Order: sequence, then C-alpha cells, then structure tokens
Amino acid sequence: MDLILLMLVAVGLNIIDIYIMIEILIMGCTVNTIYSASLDNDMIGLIYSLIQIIIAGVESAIGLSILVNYNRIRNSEEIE
Amino acid sequence: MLVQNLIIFNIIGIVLLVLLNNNNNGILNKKSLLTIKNELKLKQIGLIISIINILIIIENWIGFNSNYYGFQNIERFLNIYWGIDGISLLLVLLTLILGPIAILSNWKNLKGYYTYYVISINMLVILMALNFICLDLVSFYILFESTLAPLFLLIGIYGANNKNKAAYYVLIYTLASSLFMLLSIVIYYIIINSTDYIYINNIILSINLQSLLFIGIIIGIAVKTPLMPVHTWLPTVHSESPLGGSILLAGVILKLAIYGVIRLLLPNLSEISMMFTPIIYIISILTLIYSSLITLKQTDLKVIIAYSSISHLAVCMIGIFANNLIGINGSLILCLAHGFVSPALFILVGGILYDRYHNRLINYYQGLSTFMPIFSIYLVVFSFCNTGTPLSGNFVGEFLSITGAVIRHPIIGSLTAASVLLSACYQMKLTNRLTGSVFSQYLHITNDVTNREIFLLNWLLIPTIIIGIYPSFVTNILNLASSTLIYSVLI
Amino acid sequence: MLFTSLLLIIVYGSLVNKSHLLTKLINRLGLIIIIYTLLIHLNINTLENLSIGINMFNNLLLINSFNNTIIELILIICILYVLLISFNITGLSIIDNLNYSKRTFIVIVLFNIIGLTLLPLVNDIMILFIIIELQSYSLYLLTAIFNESHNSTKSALYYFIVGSIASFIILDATVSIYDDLGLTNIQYILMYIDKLEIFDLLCLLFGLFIKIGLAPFYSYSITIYSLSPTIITNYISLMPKLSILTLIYIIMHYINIVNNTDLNYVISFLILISMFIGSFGGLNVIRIKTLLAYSSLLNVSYMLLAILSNSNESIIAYIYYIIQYSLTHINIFSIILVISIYLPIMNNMLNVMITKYSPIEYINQLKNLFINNIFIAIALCISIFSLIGIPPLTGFYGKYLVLISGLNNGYVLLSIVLIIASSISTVYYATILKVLSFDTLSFKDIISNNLIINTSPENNNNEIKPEISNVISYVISSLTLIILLIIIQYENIVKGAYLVLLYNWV
Amino acid sequence: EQFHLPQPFWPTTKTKEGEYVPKDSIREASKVFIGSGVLLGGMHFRRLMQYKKGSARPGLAKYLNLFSLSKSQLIGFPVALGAFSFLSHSFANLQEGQTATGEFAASSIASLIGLSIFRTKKPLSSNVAIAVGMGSLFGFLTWAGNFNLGDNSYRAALEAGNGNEGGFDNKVIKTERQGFWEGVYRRPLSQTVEDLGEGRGIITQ
Amino acid sequence: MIASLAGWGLFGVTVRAYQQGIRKVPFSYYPLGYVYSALGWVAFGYGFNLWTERNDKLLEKRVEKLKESRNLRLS
Amino acid sequence: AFNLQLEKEIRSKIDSLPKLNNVTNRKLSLTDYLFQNAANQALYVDNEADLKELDENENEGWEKIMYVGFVPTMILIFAIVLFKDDKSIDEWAMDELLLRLKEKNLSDVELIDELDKLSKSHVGKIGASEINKRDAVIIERILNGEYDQLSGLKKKEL
Amino acid sequence: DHVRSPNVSFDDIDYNNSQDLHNAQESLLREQWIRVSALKVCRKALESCYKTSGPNHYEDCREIAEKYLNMLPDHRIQGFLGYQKNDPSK
Ligand SMILES: CCCCCCCCCCCCCCCCCC(=O)OC[C@H](COP(=O)(O)OCCN)OC(=O)CCCCCCCCCCCCCCCCC
Ligand SMILES: CCCCCCCCCCCCCCCCCC(=O)OC[C@H](COP(=O)(O)OCCN)OC(=O)CCCCCCCCCCCCCCCCC
Ligand SMILES: CCCCCCCCCCCCCCCCCC(=O)OC[C@H](COP(=O)(O)OCCN)OC(=O)CCCCCCCCCCCCCCCCC
Ligand SMILES: CCCCCCCCCCCC(=O)OC[C@H](COP(=O)(O)OCC[N+](C)(C)C)OC(=O)CCCCCCCCCCC
Ligand SMILES: CCCCCCCCCCCC(=O)OC[C@H](COP(=O)(O)OCC[N+](C)(C)C)OC(=O)CCCCCCCCCCC
Repeated sequence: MDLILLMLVAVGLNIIDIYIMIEILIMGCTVNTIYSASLDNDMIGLIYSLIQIIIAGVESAIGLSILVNYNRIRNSEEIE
Repeated sequence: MLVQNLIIFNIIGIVLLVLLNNNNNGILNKKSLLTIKNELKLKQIGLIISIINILIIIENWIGFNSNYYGFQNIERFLNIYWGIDGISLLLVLLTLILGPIAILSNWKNLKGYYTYYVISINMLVILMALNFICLDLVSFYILFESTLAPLFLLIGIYGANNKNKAAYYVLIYTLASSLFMLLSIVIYYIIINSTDYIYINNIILSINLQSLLFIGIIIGIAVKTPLMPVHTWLPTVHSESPLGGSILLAGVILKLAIYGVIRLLLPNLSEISMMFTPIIYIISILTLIYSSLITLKQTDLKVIIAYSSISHLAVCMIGIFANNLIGINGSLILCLAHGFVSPALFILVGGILYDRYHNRLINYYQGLSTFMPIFSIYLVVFSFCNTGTPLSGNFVGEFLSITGAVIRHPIIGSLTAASVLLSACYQMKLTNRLTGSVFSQYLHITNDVTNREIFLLNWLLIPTIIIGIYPSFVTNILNLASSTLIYSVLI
Repeated sequence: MLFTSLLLIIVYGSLVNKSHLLTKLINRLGLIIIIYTLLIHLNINTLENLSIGINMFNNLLLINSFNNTIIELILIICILYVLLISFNITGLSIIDNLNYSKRTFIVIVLFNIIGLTLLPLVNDIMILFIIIELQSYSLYLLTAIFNESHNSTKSALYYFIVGSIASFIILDATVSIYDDLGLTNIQYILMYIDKLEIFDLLCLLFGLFIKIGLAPFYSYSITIYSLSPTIITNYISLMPKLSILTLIYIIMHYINIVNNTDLNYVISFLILISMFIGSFGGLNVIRIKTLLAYSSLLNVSYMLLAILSNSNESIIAYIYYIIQYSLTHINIFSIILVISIYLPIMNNMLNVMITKYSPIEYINQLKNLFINNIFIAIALCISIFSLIGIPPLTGFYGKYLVLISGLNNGYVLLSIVLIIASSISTVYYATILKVLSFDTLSFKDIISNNLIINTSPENNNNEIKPEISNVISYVISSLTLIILLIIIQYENIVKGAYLVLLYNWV
Repeated sequence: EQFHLPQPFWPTTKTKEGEYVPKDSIREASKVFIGSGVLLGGMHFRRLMQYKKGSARPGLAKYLNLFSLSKSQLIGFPVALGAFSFLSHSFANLQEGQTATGEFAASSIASLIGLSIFRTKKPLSSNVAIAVGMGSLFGFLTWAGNFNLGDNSYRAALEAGNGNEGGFDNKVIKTERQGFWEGVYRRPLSQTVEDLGEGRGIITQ
Repeated sequence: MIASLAGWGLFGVTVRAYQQGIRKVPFSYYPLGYVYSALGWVAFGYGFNLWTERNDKLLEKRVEKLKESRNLRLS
Repeated sequence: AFNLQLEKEIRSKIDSLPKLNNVTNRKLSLTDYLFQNAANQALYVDNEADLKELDENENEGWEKIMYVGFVPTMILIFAIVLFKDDKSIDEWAMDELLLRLKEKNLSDVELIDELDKLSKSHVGKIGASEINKRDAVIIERILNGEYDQLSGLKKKEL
Repeated sequence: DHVRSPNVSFDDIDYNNSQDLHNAQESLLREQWIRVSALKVCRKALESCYKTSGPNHYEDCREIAEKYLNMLPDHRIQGFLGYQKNDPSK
C-alpha cells in the first residue's frame, strides 16, 4: 500500500506539518532500536536510542528557530 | 637544448611583452610612447620572436643525420621525452615559418589590442611546433588540445560578423571529438602502463581491441583533417576567423591530423590499419568528390578557398594510408606544399580584397585584372599551384599520392585521379570570374597589391616552386623515416 | 587547539562591543586558530605512520593516510575562505561591511571545521550519526547567519528540511544494520560483511547522496546555491562535499569486499543520470551561481566514478581531483567577489533588482571584464578552461586520471557519457568566456565613469591607488598560476599520491 | 569466401553451446506490465487525494501538475514497458544471448507502440524519429557492456592472469589467439592471414 | 640544491608580478614586495623539495615489497 | 635624440595654426620608450598622432626586420638543403652495394680496376650519363649475382 | 663516414632488449634499400641495351628484361613491422 507513496496524503499543507512528519519518521527509528536492544539484552542499543532522542530534540529546536524568524521576516514593517 | 630553449625563450618573450604594455594602466589615464603608431614597437618584438624561433630549430637541423634510423635530439624536459625524426623535422620547419607570415599578414588590419594578438599567434605556433617533437600519446594529446584556449579566444575577439558561431564551432567540434582520442590513449596507459611511442610500437593487441582503439583515434583525426561527414566546422571558422588565424588553422592545424596517423595508427595499430584502409579510401574518395562539387555552389570568397582545403587534405589522407613509400612520401610533400599555397589564397581572398572592400560575396568582384594587375598575376599563379600544375609542389604531392593510391588498391584507389579534374573546376571558375570581363561596377579603383602583401606572396610562392622543381630536398629527409611505416610480409 | 580556542572566541565575542572593526579583528583571530590547527596537525600526523590506520577514542574514530590527506586539505581551504571574511574583498565599505555585520560568523565556521574534519574518521554508527549532525547543524546556521535576509532564511528553511530527511535516512540505515548484527563498531561489522544485507549500506549512501546534491536529489542544491549570499554559497557548496565524499569513498571501500554487482548498477544509474542533468541543465540559465551549481553537480558526478571504481588508481584520481577542484572553486568565487566593483550604475527597462548579498548575480554582469581588468579576466579564463578540461591545466589531469580509474574497472558506458557530458557542459563554460571578452573590440574606446569602482573616493591624486586589496589579489594570482602551471611539478604531485594508502599495504 | 572487416566490440562472457536456458518471455513482461500498471495507477489515485486536499494553493498544484500523467500515458507507459520486456527477452532467445541489435530492435518497436498511444496527435514520422533515437540509446547502452563490463574488465582479466602483468617475449609464441586485453611482441603469421587475408602485401604481392 | 630554490623563488616573483596587473599598478610599485613574495615561495619551495625527497625514500621501500608480491603472483 | 624642445617647435608651429584636418628630423631610440618619464612622453603623443592628421604604404616598420631577419633565415635554410653533408638512406645504399662488390670480389682484378679508377663524385650516376667513364664491368657484376642478405636476416620459413 | 649495417635478425634477439631490437629493425631496413639500389642498377642496364639495340632490343635485351620483371615485386621497401610482428614458421 505504501509503495504508492500513501504517506504523502497524510502530511498536511503547512511548513510546520513537515516538521512533525520528520519527528514521527525519526521516532520510528528510535522505537526500532529500543526493540532490538531489549530483545538482545544489549545496553549499547539503549545508548544509541538515548542519543537519538537527544539529537532529535536539537534538530527540532533549530528547525523551529528558522521557522520563527521566517515568520517574523514578513511581519517586519514595524514602522508604528 | 631545443625544447628547453624553445619554451624558456618564448615564455621570456611573452612576459617581456606583457610587462611593457601593461605598465601604464595604473589609476590614471595613460598616453605613453608604446601606444604610438598602433603599438608598433610591441608588434615588432612579436615579429622578431617569430623569426628567432626559426633560428632555434636550424641550430638543431644542422646536427640532423639523414642516414640514422630512430629519434634524434632526444631530451627530457618537464618529465617528458622529446625528439625529432625525419618526418617531424619538416613539419616543425613549416610551422615556425608561418609564424612571421601570420603576424605580418595582420600588421595594420585589426581595430586594436595588437599585443594580445601577437602573443596569441606566437603561442599557437609554439604549441603546434612542440606537437611534432613529443614522444608519447599523452603529451601528444596535451599539445593537440591546448591550442583551443588561444584559438577560441582569438577567433571570438578578432573574428568577423559571425565570430560567435565560429568560436562555438572550433571549441566544440575539436573537443567533443578529440576526447574520443583521449579514451584510446587512456586504454593504452591501462593495459601497457606506458604511452611512449617506442614502447607501444612493439606491442600487438587483439584484433578486437585494435578495432576499438582505431575507431577512437580516427574519430579525433577525421575532425582535424575534416573528412565528410564531420567537416562542417572548417568552412564556417575560416569565413569568420581573423586572417592570421586562418593561415595557422589551414597551414598547420590540418597537418597535425596527418601527423596523427604517422604516430598513432600506422606503427602500433598496423594490423587494424590494413583493415580500415579500404574504408578510409571510401570516406576520402567521397570527401574528394563531394567537397569539389559543393564548392561549385558557394558564394562567400573565403568559404570557397576553405572547401578547396578539404579536397586536398582528403588526397593527403588517401596517400598516407597507401602502404607504400610512394604514397607516404607524396602525402607528406603535399602537406608541405599545401602548407604554403593554402595560406597564400586566403591572403589573396580574405587579406587583400577584404582589406579594401570588406565584402566576401563573389558577386561584387569581376574584371579585377584591369586595375589590379599584380593581384591577378598571383591569383592566376596560385590558382594553378592549388590545382597541381606540374611545376608546383602540389603536383608532386598529388601525383605520388594518386600513384600510391593505385598501388595500394588499383580499382577504387584509381578514383583519386578525379582530384586532377575537379580541383580545376571550382578553382579555375573562381579565378576566371575574378579576372574576366569588364571591371566590376560595384567596386571602386584603389591601390594594387602593396609592398608588404607582395612580400607575403613571394615567400609563399618561392618554397612552393622549389619543392616542385626539386622535391628531393624533402625526400632526402623523409626516406628513412617514411620507410619505417610500411607493414607487409612477403613470402 | 580548535575546540579550546573556539570557547575563548565564544566568550570573548559576547563581551566586547558590537562594531565592525572588532568583528573583523575577531575574524582575524579565527584565521590564526585555523593556522595553528594546521601546524599542530602536521606536526604529529605523518603519512609514514598513519599508513596502518590507528584507532582513537575507544575505536570510535579511525584515522589512516587517506583520511589524513583530506583533513589537511579541509584546513587549507578553510584558511582561504576565512581570508575573505577577515580582509577586504573589495575595499568599498558599502559592499564589504556585510561580512562584518555578524559576530557569530567565524564561530559557526569554526564549529563546522570540527564537524568536517571528524566525519571522515568515524568508525562507529553511533558516532556516525552524531558527527553528521554536527556538520549538518553548522551548515543550516551558516545559511541563516544573515537573518535579516528573506532569501537567506528561505534557503536555510529549505536546507533544514532536506537535510533532516537526509539525516533520517542515514539514521535508519544504521538502525537496520544494528538490527541485523547488534554491533555498532564498523570494524566489528566488517567481520559480518558477508552476513548482512549489503543494501542497508546502500540506504546509508542514499542519505549521503542527498547531502552532496546528486540527482535526482539535485533540485534543492541548485535552489539553495542560487539564493544564499555569494560569500555563503562559496562555503556551503564546497565544504560538505570535501568531507562527505571522503566518507563515501571509505564506505565504498568496505562495500566492494563482497563485490555486489546490484549495488554498483544502482550507483551507476545515479551517476549516469546526474551527468545528463549536470550537462544539459546548465545550457539554459542566466544566474551565475545557478551555473556553478550545475557545474558542481557535474564534477561530483566525475568524482563518484573514481569512488565507484575504487581501485588503486581510484585513490590517486580522487585525491588529486578533490584538491584541484577545491582550488579552482575558491579561485572562481574569489574573483566573483571582487569584479563586482566594475558593475555599472544607472543614472529603465527590465527592472533588475540587485542586492548587497549577490551584487554579481547574472552572467552578463561579467561583460567587458577584458576591458576593465584584463589580468583578472585571464585568471577567470584559465579557471574556466580548467573546468572545461583543456590541457595542460589542472582540470585535464583530473578527468584524465578519473578516466583511467573508470575504464580500468570496466565502466565503459559511464566513461563515454562523461566525455559526452563534458563536451555538452563546455557550451555553458564557453558562454562565460564569450561574455568576458567577445565584445572587446567594439567597446575598446568607451567613456566609462559610472562604474561602482568610480564611487571610491580619491585619496591624494599623487600616490598610486591600487584598485584591489592586497590579500585577495595575492590569493587569486597564486591559485591561477598553480592551475596554469601544474605541468611543471605534476610528476612529483602524482607520485606524492601513490603513497596515500587505504589498507593497500601488500 | 566472405569479406574481412574490423570487429569493434567489447568482450563478453561467451555461453557454451547447450548453456543459456531461455527465460519465459510472456511471464517476464507480465510482471513488468502488471506491476508498472498498479504503481502508475496507484500513484495517480494518491495524487488525486492530494489534489482534493489542496487546490487553491499555487505551489502545491505547481508541483502536482508536473507528475500528473494523462489518461493515455497511464495506459501507454505500462504497455510500452510490457512490450519492451517481451521483445527484449524474445530477441534474447532468438540470438541465443542478448545483443545490441536485439536491444535496438526491442527498444525502438516498444517505443513506437508506446509513442503511438500517448502521442497520437503528432506525425508518424515524428514518432519514428523519436523511436529510432531511443533505439540508439539502448543499442549503445548494450554495446558499451551494460553499466559495467564486470568479468571482462581489465581489472578482472589482470586478477585472472589474462592481463599484461607478465610482460612480453619474442621466443614464446602462442598458437592460440591472445585474450582481449593481452598484448604480445610477436604473432603467428597464420593469425595475420586469417585476419587480413592474402593480397595487398600479406604473403603475396 | 640552491638552483631548485632559485626556480621556486622566480615563481614567487611571477605571482607578485601577476598581482600587480590584477590590482592595475605599475610593475615597479613597492619593490620590497617582490622580495617578500620571493622569500615566501622559497620557504614553500624549500619544504616542497623536502616532501618530494621524503616521497622517494618511502616509494623505493614500498616498491621493494610490491616486486616480491608480483613474483609470488607470477609463479 | 629625444629633443624635448623639438616637440615644442612642432607644438608652436601647430599652435599658430590651430585649425585641423585642413618633420623628417624626428627619430626616437629604445631609451625614450622606457627610461623617459610620463610628462615628456605625454606631449610626444599629440605631435606624432596629429602630424598624420593633416594628411604610399611604405616604411610600415616591418621591412627593417623581415628583409634583415626573415630573408637571411631562408637563405640559411636554402643553403642547408644545398650544401649539407647529409647522406640519404638510398645514396648510402648505392655506396654500400658497390662496397660489397669490392669485398665479395677481391679475386676479380678487372672489377676492382673500375672501382679504383672511379672518383667518389660520380658514384650517383652509374650507367648512361654525360660522364666519359667506363662502368660495364661494374654493371655486369651486379647483374650476375645478388649482394644482399635479406633472406640472411630471415631465419624462419613457411 | 660509410656506416656498416648492423647485420642482425629478429629471430636471434630478445625484444626486451630494446637496444638490440632497434638494430634488428635498422638492419632489415638497410638491406631492403640495397635491393632497390640493386634494382635501379639493373634497370639502367636495360635502358642502355634498348637504346643501343634498336630493332634487336627484343633479343639483345632478353634476360635483363626477364630479370627486371622478376625482381620488381620484391625489390621494394617493405618495412620491418611485417616481419617483427609476424612469425612465418608458425
Ligand atoms: C616567384 C618564384 C621565384 C622562385 C622561382 C624558382 C625557379 C628557379 C628554378 C630552379 C628551382 C630550384 C632547383 C635548383 C636548386 C637545386 C639544384 C640541385 O638540386 O642540383 C642537384 C644536382 C644533382 O645532385 P648531385 O649530383 O648529387 O650534387 C649536387 C650537390 N648539391 O646537382 C646538379 O648537378 C644540378 C646542377 C643544376 C642543373 C641546372 C638546374 C636548373 C634548375 C632550373 C631548371 C629545372 C629543370 C628544367 C625545368 C623547366 C621545365 C622543363
Ligand atoms: C497484499 C499485496 C498488497 C499490494 C501489493 C502490490 C503493491 C503495489 C505496488 C506495485 C507492485 C509492483 C512493485 C512491488 C514491489 C517491487 C517488485 C519487487 O520487489 O520485485 C519482485 C518482482 C519480481 O520478483 P522475482 O524476480 O520473481 O524474485 C524472485 C527471483 N528468483 O519484481 C517485479 O518485477 C514486480 C513488478 C515490478 C515492476 C514494476 C516497476 C517496473 C518499472 C516501472 C516504474 C515504476 C515507477 C518508477 C519509479 C522510479 C523512481 C526512480
Ligand atoms: C514514477 C513516478 C513518475 C516518474 C518519476 C521519475 C523519477 C526519476 C526521475 C529522475 C530525475 C528526476 C526528475 C525530477 C522529477 C521529474 C518529475 C516529472 O516528471 O515532471 C514532469 C517533467 C516535465 O513536466 P511536463 O511534461 O512539462 O508537464 C506535464 C504536464 N502534465 O518531466 C521531466 O522533467 C523528467 C525529465 C527530467 C530529467 C530526466 C532525464 C534523466 C536522464 C535519462 C536519460 C539518460 C541518457 C543517457 C544516455 C545513455 C543511457 C541511455
Ligand atoms: C607558452 C605558454 C606560456 C603560458 C601563457 C599563459 C597565459 C597567461 C598570460 C597572462 C598575461 C596577461 O594577462 O596579459 C594580457 C596579455 C596582453 O594584453 P595587452 O593587449 O598587452 O593588454 C590589453 C589591454 N590594454 C591594451 C588596454 C593595455 O594578453 C594575454 O594574456 C594573451 C595570452 C593569453 C591568452 C589565452 C590564455 C589561455 C590560457 C590557457 C592555455 C592552455
Ligand atoms: C604573467 C606571467 C604568465 C606566466 C609565465 C610563466 C611563469 C613560469 C615560472 C617559472 C618557474 C620555474 O622555473 O619553476 C621551477 C621550480 C623548481 O623546479 P625544480 O627545482 O627543477 O623542481 C622540479 C621541477 N621539475 C619536475 C621540472 C624538475 O618549479 C616550480 O616552482 C613549479 C611551479 C609551481 C607549480 C604548482 C605546484 C606546486 C603547488 C602544489 C599544489 C597543487
């Protein structure tokens, strides 16, 4: 089903909706790592997952900062 | 000595000319002495360097031995081994001789920037002169392609109305094809681990791999010596390039492609050269017959001479692929004889008429033998030489090339004899029209040939008739060199 | 030395008062830090000892003579870039003061050099993801360093989204590898190089292919490079490829152990497609930076053929090409940052809006450079002639060496296409040369006093007043003669590349 | 007695007589035709849902319109590839092995079948010129040795002892023909006659 | 070996001479400039020859092992 | 002979008649192009350019070079092809053909008699020519037997 | 002076020794140029006879005409690439 690229129908029509899809996409990677690590009883996989959660947070903050300044750049008359 | 003296002096000369001209640029406007008389001092220094280049090679011509088989004057400069043999020596001599003549031809017919033009002309001549004296395919290719950078700028900067089309033609035609010659050079460096001439002459390759390398190399050669159907660049570039660029592009650049056969195809790809020689004859005979017929319907004065260049070069390729000494010696003498007659015509057509009336259309010129008699004597004299009249150096080249063609292949090689008739059709029609009937009603009476333009003509005609009357000057150098190119086992 | 000095620059910059002179002086502190880094690096790191390959920091980082070559190259090219922001590129206060309006510019650049230099050394999938983010995050910030600009911010937003998807693909490949084997260290994975799905390493490459702008992903790179300020485009279009292409070469070195043909066909499909777009794309363009964006894609296509072939001659082809292409790229962009002084000024039609971010934006703004400055026009001509591949410049030896590596491994189809694609691309390199010079003789004697350079004040009218600053002129001249005169020392340089090893040994 | 012409062909893995079990030409094209039809058909419906979600937005319809396939293309493309895969495999069995002229023949006809469907409103000469053009690309792609020569690369020959790593010698003449990438100092004359033929200077005058 | 640094220095003179044209100044401007650009490249030229001589020593030793490996292959 | 004031005379003679578009003793040296300063060179431009302004393809600056530098180069090329002691391969092969007759026919007194009395200048015209020399024995000896080892170089046969 | 030909065959040398291989090529070239020189001498003998005999030229110049038409096909320059690169014995 997803070979027809169904996930494109599931992503909204705003720049903020793309940002969320990136997080939900990466969330799948971390859940996959936690799954393998627990079955193998391997904590190295859990170190990887902890890094992925922390790195996925820094990516969100930078992306939102760019989006925020993108928004105020239009609303930059400020001649009052 | 040779190459080291030939590069270091020319680099020193190029630096000297740049220093003199560009000193006054600064922040202020300049009215210096070197600009007076149209950069005349800077043009003179450019003309002297052309004469000195000839003196360098003669210093090494004296030491040349005609009875020694093998490269002489071998030296290593820039990690590249150079050298001279019989065939290469004469082509080097032709290349450097056209140096002063190319510069002298454009003495006072450019709108400006003469220093740039003089540097480029001496640069192109050196690059082409050095191309005959390297001893590996890679270095052959480096010099074979480096001439595009000045030639493309020179034609674009100094060209005629369609200079942009001409510049875009020489750069792309001669690069999109010579890149196919790079592929076959690379494959030589992959299997043999060396591209040196001598090392690769002794190796035999599989007859499938011989066919690939030949096809790659002959693609790069069939464009430089324009063979139909990839000749479309030459008529366009000739009709638009500066007059000095036409003397080098016809005098020397075409002969680099016949020398390409001598180094890159016959010695190392000897078995597959025999197979392609029937096919080469078909392409060249059709080039000879079609180029002659196409010339009969042309209108631009400088195009008409351009196609006459293609018909002769087809005959040169016909002779060189003949597997005998008669064809090879004839092809090389024709290249030398064509190297003087072809530039002479462009002077007559694009250098004497075009500098007075600025129009290349044939319809405006007739009856020129009335108020320009000295012009019409040389046009008549050079018309005959261009068509293989027996006393010129072209007849010796064409007769031997035709003779060698019949020896190699009696049936189809005999069709080379159509060169004697067809060359007289488009050429004599052009001369008979120019110097016939009443003087034209569209032109105005002006000066006849000036003293400078006589000097250019006399010193392109004098070498032509010496080689015609006594061609053994060329032959005594060629014989031992040209005899190493023949592949035949008789039992 | 890099990291320790970065903290000092971070703290110090936040203390002193916001001014252009202090911002420009801090940029000259970073130029020292990068220079100091190179002296310490070259002192301890040697080709003769790093030949075997040395594990560092609990095997997370592995360094050998192939990686070590690029770290020094990256440091060198980062010196030539910082010279732009640290000195005058024109000397006109209006145009130049943009480089000094940002105090965190040099800090972010120093952040990236740490990111760039560590990426080729990675040896763990856990640190591969961390380092690739450190480099990726630094580029987005540098793209948006001029936060007032509408186009710059719009580009960083486009850059962040594409890179985020690119990083997710990279992260997902590593997770899949960990799922199959449970191992994170790359050396431990090599023990199971025959037991894992080799296409999961290809999914890793598909993420690194996005970040170098390879077709079909090329669309965003062309848009990004044609919107950022020319000083920014000069950095983000070259540096990522220096450190990612080195990483791609190593990953392909491990991949060719099992010599899977299906992997090579897909990559050949992308290399072949990219040459087509890299050549035919630039034929119909007006913006110079869009032109150099298509030019960049074509050269990356050539450099992948050396990577894809991956033999002993592929190290030489890649090591030489990546060096000469960086110097050519710096030389061309440095000239475009200078020749903006010769632009005319209106006293109309087509309403072309120019900004201080890209004063030179269109190809026909290079018109008559043969007249305004002949010496620098030839330098741009020599640089473009190298990109064309005219011998005996540096560019010819790159294509010649790449062809050897390509054909020696049987890539006949790609070798012919690259030689077709090179000639097609010569059309749009020739247009730059057509605009530079072809209309010289009609414009030779013209009354020009409306150039931007004519708004410079007259100092004394007795002393000589050079038109171009000192440092930028010396860099342009040095790199133009190195490009032109490589034939003199080519044999030594190539023999200096035979020694760069990636586990060849014996 | 036939003529002697050059043979400019890269080496190929020769299949012994009795090898080359042919492959089902119907089944192979069925997979590509059916499979490509579902993908192109499925992506069309998926792109229709994106049209419904956003229509007034200029940028969204700007990009969705590029990927849109006309009703002829959604039918013409799967047929052409199905025709391409059937003709490419079928000509492979007739030749007892894939050849450039087979791939030229399959690609040109399959394009003509396809082009005549999704490009009806164009002169038939305009289609044949395009179909012949697309034939050449597949002729050259097969002639060049697919994407890679593979086992016939010089690297493979060198790694198999069939390269010029061993030098050359005049006292060691090989009766058999040398490999494609191999070079020799001297050759048996019978190999020259079997290639050049007697005549113009070989053996006799 | 001084002649090798002589050539490198003369390349240093060319760059400063080529710098003058780009700046559009007389070629006699600031004669001390040619000394600094000359000495800079002699320093580079001095190190460059050290690097290449170092390459010769390394490459001779590596080729000693490569020749032995080829003999094992050519058995 | 720059003669700075000689320009001022040209300046004054022109100045008296400012009307335009309505001499021999001027000849520079190499020194004035480079050593001279701008201001003295600045005036020289106006005098020379506008002297022509008040106007047969002679003295164009090239005749001094080509007639002195180029033409003697051709004489040097023409001399070399005329009086050089280069021995071509075929001329060598004629002397070698006869030098083998001497070595292969030392018992033949009459043959060596013709070779001995022959001069080294007339080696190239054996046969019918204007020279009153006898070579019947020389020609007869070559006809009877061959004096080459082309088969001697080929030790392999079908 | 008159340089002596280095009488050397392709069948006794190693082509790895490119100095000796050069002599084998130079020696095979020089012998062929002798045959042409031998041929040009024989043709001179034919020309005297025909001019001197007149009507009897068919008789007094019988074996010279026969020999000249026999040496013509093989008394020509053929190069060394044919014999260097081919092995008649095989
Ligand atoms: C605008 C054009 C201006 C240029 C026009 C040029 C026209 C000039 C005509 C001459 C052309 C150059 C030919 C003369 C120079 C070469 C002479 C030569 O090579 O002689 C060689 C001949 C045999 O050589 P050898 O015996 O070995 O000893 C010679 C040592 N050098 O040694 C000899 O013993 C020969 C002695 C000389 C014989 C007379 C030479 C007269 C040459 C002119 C007539 C040529 C033949 C007749 C042609 C007219 C048509 C039939
Ligand atoms: C419960 C089921 C749910 C629905 C399932 C169907 C999902 C809809 C998607 C369409 C179905 C086709 C694609 C399905 C996955 C791709 C096919 C695949 O994975 O390969 C399997 C199949 C043949 O497999 P086989 O050779 O038999 O393997 C055993 C060998 N001993 O390979 C095939 O040849 C199958 C047909 C694929 C050919 C179609 C594509 C050909 C090229 C058309 C272009 C498609 C779009 C191009 C986009 C490229 C972008 C760069
Ligand atoms: C299955 C989903 C649909 C297919 C997607 C295919 C994805 C892979 C494509 C790789 C390149 C990515 C191209 C960018 C996306 C293009 C999407 C597209 O098709 O847009 C349509 C566009 C032209 O749009 P247009 O036809 O004007 O408007 C249609 C009106 N309904 O059409 C185009 O511009 C496409 C052409 C772009 C350039 C592609 C050419 C690549 C080179 C191939 C030839 C190589 C030849 C080399 C010679 C040797 C090999 C034969
Ligand atoms: C033998 C090989 C040596 C290497 C030569 C390298 C060329 C660099 C020369 C720079 C000097 C300069 O920039 O000077 C400029 C000079 C002379 O200009 P002008 O007319 O006096 O000034 C004009 C302005 N005015 C009159 C108002 C003062 O023109 C040249 O450049 C010509 C030669 C180079 C053109 C082609 C370059 C292609 C490079 C690639 C070749 C493979
Ligand atoms: C306006 C002007 C237009 C151009 C005019 C032409 C100028 C010519 C200058 C002559 C100089 C000379 O002679 O250089 C001589 C010197 C020293 O040579 P050596 O001691 O024998 O070293 C060995 C040289 N081999 C191999 C010839 C024997 O080499 C050089 O410095 C080389 C120039 C530097 C090229 C760049 C490579 C180094 C940087 C590596 C980064 C990729």
